[PDB]
Amino acid sequence: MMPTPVILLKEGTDSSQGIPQLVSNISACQVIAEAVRTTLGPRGMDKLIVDGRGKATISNDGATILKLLDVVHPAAKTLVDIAKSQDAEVGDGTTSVTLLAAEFLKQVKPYVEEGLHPQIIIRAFRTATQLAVNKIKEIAVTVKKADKVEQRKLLEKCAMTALSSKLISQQKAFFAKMVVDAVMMLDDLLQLKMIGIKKVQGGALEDSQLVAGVAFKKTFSYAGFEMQPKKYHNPKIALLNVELELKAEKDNAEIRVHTVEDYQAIVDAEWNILYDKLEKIHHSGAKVVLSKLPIGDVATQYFADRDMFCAGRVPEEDLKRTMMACGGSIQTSVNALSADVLGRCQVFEETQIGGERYNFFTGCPKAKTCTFILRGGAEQFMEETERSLHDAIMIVRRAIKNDSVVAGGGAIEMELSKYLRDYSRTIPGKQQLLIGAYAKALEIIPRQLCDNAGFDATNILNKLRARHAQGGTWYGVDINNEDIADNFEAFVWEPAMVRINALTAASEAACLIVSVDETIKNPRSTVD
Amino acid sequence: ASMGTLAFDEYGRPFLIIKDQDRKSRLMGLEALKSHIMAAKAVANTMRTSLGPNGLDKMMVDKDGDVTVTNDGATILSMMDVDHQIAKLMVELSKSQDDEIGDGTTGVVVLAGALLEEAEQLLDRGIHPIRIADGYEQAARVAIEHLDKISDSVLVDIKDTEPLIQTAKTTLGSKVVNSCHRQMAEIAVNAVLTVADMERRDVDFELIKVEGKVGGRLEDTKLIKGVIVDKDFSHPQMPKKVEDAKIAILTCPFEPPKPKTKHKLDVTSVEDYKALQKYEKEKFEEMIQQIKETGANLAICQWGFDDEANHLLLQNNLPAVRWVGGPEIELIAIATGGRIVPRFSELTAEKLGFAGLVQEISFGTTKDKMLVIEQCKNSRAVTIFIRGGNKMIIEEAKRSLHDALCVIRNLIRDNRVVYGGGAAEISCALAVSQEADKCPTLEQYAMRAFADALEVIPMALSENSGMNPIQTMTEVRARQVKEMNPALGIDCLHKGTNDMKQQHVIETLIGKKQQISLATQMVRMILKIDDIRKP
Amino acid sequence: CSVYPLTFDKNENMAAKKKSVAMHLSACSFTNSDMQILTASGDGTCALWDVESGQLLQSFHGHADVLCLDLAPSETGNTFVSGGDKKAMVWDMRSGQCVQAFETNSVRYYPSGDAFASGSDRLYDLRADR
Amino acid sequence: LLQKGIHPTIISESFQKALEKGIEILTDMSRPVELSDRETLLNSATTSLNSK
Ligand SMILES: Nc1ncnc2c1ncn2[C@@H]1O[C@H](COP(=O)(O)OP(=O)(O)O)[C@@H](O)[C@H]1O
Ligand SMILES: Nc1ncnc2c1ncn2[C@@H]1O[C@H](COP(=O)(O)OP(=O)(O)O)[C@@H](O)[C@H]1O
Ligand SMILES: [Mg+2]
Ligand SMILES: [Mg+2]
Repeated sequence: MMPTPVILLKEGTDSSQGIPQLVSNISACQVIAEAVRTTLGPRGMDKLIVDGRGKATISNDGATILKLLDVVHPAAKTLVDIAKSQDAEVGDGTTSVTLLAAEFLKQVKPYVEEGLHPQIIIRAFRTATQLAVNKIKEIAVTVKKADKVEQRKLLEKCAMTALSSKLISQQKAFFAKMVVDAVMMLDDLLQLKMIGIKKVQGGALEDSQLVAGVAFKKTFSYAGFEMQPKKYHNPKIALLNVELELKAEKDNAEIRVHTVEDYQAIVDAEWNILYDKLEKIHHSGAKVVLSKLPIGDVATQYFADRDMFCAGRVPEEDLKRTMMACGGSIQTSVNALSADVLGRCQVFEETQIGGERYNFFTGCPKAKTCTFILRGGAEQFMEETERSLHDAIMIVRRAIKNDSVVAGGGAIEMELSKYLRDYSRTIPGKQQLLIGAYAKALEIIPRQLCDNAGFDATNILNKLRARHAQGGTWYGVDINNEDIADNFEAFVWEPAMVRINALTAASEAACLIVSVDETIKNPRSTVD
Repeated sequence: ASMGTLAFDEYGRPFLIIKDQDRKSRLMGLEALKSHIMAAKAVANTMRTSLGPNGLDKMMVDKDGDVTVTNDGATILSMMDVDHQIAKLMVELSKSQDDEIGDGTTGVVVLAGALLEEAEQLLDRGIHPIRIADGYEQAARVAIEHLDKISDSVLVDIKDTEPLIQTAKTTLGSKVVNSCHRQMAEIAVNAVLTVADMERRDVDFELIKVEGKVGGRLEDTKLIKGVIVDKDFSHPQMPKKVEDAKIAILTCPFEPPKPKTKHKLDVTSVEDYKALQKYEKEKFEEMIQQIKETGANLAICQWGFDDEANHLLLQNNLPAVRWVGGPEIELIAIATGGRIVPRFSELTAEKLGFAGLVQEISFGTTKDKMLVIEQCKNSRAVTIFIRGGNKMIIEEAKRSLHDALCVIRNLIRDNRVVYGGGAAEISCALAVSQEADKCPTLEQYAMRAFADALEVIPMALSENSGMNPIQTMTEVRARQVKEMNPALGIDCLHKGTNDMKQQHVIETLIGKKQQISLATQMVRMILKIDDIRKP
Repeated sequence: CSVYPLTFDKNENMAAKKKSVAMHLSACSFTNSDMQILTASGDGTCALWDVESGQLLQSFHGHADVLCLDLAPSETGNTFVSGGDKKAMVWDMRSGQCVQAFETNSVRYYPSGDAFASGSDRLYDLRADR
Repeated sequence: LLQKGIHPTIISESFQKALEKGIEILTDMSRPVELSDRETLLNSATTSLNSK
């Protein structure tokens, strides 16, 4: 190095190039993977992360844990990004992607240290991943008769398998049945905004319920609200986007009068406008009035005098769910309130749930939405319950799209590893080592399962390898008996697309990391 | 082990993974569980001295120096300034128990602490924490079933409130209002029963107004079948007492009307000025005459009014009060059976409320006057008015009465009760022990630990009462085993018997079930956490 | 903080008369009708003055020290809100009493009149006291 | 033991009794040995070095 009186790049630029930087990138990926290892499997554990503000997040979800981590390593951010991608596309397997990518990099690291050209490793990864995806699609079990009973059983089993790693795994059957029931009621797009998630503190997990309709928290009742009846047996619901208050007609409106008679006429005209809106609402036959905009005390007392229910400032999502459940239409004007634009539910009731008042719309026969009311002893408890239910909902939706399942517990990966090793033993030998390394790296998930459960990983892996070699496809890790068992017969079912996406994303991340040979870091601007 | 891994690469090049990783900390594995169990044990041991009739209050001080003396576990943990995350979890557990039930917010913390203390020695012997959590869940299910089995039903009728009064007394025994114990229980039961949907529906706490004023004596606390107001008659010369009052509730200020829209009234001549003056005077006269036409003897407004309206109201023998808050307006309308009228033109006789007595109350040498409305026909709203020797016992009485109201609400929701004094916990521990014998060996340790943790409540009760914990608890358990009686508990008050039926120590089944469930879920959640990443 | 110079440096534009005696200041604010001036000090008392006559109409003490004063324009007598204590207090000068209070520096009265901002160092509806 | 409500003096005496009983048990379980037996000495030394 020489002073170079006129330096080329800006002062403070950091550059790392060659094999050492690739090894450092691999080590960083290993470090990132190590942070989420113990969260995988029914014997997994949760991680607690505290931000600068002092708030704590407790999660078993790999994507959430990685996001809460403030990763700044350029190569390590790839694992976080592929975890986010797996979460977005599938919703489950956010830990498997990171473990698989890190294990790929770990397996190919010794060849990197030996001076092997990265392009060869990338080609081997691409070939192995294509073969593995083809094998997954080939051996995935599907039934082409599609009856309601067996479809329900498959959905419930997939939901239980996706749920048997979280803190609600004790009530996994209950939660999975409830999640499948909620999902089956969505119409054609399976929109997540049509499934409500209400978290109410206090109460056990078994106290959580699914509403065959819509339910939302009471919204800032005005004076005179407590005189309105709080139960109806065949109400008609008027969904409005209207401000029912005494207010200026328009922001730029101005009234100019020069006689006291006109003054009184103007005051009475404002009152008559409000009362005309209220009378138009009342004459429609509706008994429950919900508005997106504030409802004043005058309107509240007017509706109370008519034995009618009012609720203003209802959020957008709650009104949308109410429209999709009862079957009305949101009206910005009350001039044409026909029976077509009026909702209908069998029973409306306001009850108390753990110190909160909730309005319930039940008995809807043709509802296309649902609302989850989750009970728990803590804020993060309910948050992680919601995350687990979201994972289960995503899995159930994907199963609805295509019921192609593979046995979990590492059985699918053992089959893939055996197939890949058999393929690799029949090629010249430069690609054979790398494909064998890929197959060996595919063993990470069952080994991690055994390690988390406290087993002896080596013996279980040996038994699994021997069983797969001698015949058997769905033999995986049996956590309860500390042994191996037929996971397909044990109903440890996974959608095939979960493993397909996991392998694809892990391979792409590994190829991207290997392809980089030089990293350059520009000096910071506006450090402050 | 701590702060993470610091390697700086094997080639000497910088190795930065996480921003500010040198300033962050990390606890990995079993030591994190040990620290969390230790923190929960500390919190539970702090709480356990405030359990039972002989429990002692904690005297909390906030950041501003304000002092609160209380026995409520939820309040203590809410006002406690903690930094440990597990302590915050315990505080949230107490708040959850308070929200769902309203009573037993101290038992949950003690139970969770005992559960984690047993889990500590279970972990030291090489058992996976998930196994401990599963065993705890199984034992909790067994205990819940046993509670459902040994539960007893009580009558919730208004013609016989003795079981309700006994349950409220059991709830209030541990609080400082045990001096007025029976009166407090009676007023709480009457307040809940008066305002409640009789078809086993919810009890709306919005219609129970709890107000406390210094002075007087704690025994002066009374239930008013009406509304107490922190206002008084607007004009100083109006009569202080109105009997058989016909009440007109109004939300329009007694002022000349004005449009909400931006309006300008133009005066272009002397005739316009005279017309405006006459219009204002006639508006005042017209509103007063319209109020008087309905035959009302009293007017209540929300938005105040000016001098001319005041003098016209005084001149027409119309006592009035102004600036009554919205919630108080609603309460008055509900209690007196009258409607809320937004303007004078809509005021009719049928919208008038009725009250047998409206009076102004003095409070000694304090200048403060507070209005009372009572003797209504079928008032659906009630008010609890609390007097005391200082603000602190007033706040404590407020929260104790809230506990009693919540307990009676729980009885309204479900009428099944379980006798307290530690009898329920002892019976559940016995049931769990009996079930663990049939269970395979591996979960036996977790179930036995759950039973031992359940048995801490009688031990804490014996400790607070001065008795020897282990000896008394063992004797009571042996008596429960010998004779079939799940109602034998800890004689905290030294009444001379261990049977809680004669002592009338009664707890809601819902409360005990919620306690056990919440404690088990929080213990499982704490056991599942294995890493901490504080900055 | 904003104190205009003394001599007004003008040529008798019938506005040089300003009173501004300042016998009380942290929240001096002219009212709707200019005949009254409302000022507050660090003694926890809110003072109302008539600018024409030039004497204290009536002082308001219900708080510690008061900092921020905002007035709802209606005759300048209807209401004025003080948020100096952590206690937002509303007073009526037709009776000289605190009509309503909220136990929760830059309080702002909403133009509608049904609520008011309580910016400190929330939209509190006056119709519901929440 | 202390949390159960036992004074830390009954614990000491009970521990002394347990120590005496355990000493009796260990002495009962023991086996005589003589220095002329090289095999037992070698086994003891090997057992001592097994953990190093
Ligand atoms: N009952 C079970 N027995 C064995 N393995 C299971 C069982 N349930 C889930 N698994 C395994 O757990 C792994 C996924 O763990 P989990 O934390 O639920 O999702 P993620 O892949 O997002 O970490 C899957 O590979 C699956 O094989
Ligand atoms: N008279 C009594 N005799 C024996 N035990 C009682 C008596 N009254 C209350 N207890 C017990 O004291 C325990 C604590 O009750 P308390 O302190 O009122 O509320 P918390 O359960 O929130 O601590 C209860 O579990 C109850 O069984
Ligand atoms: Mg999963
Ligand atoms: Mg209690």
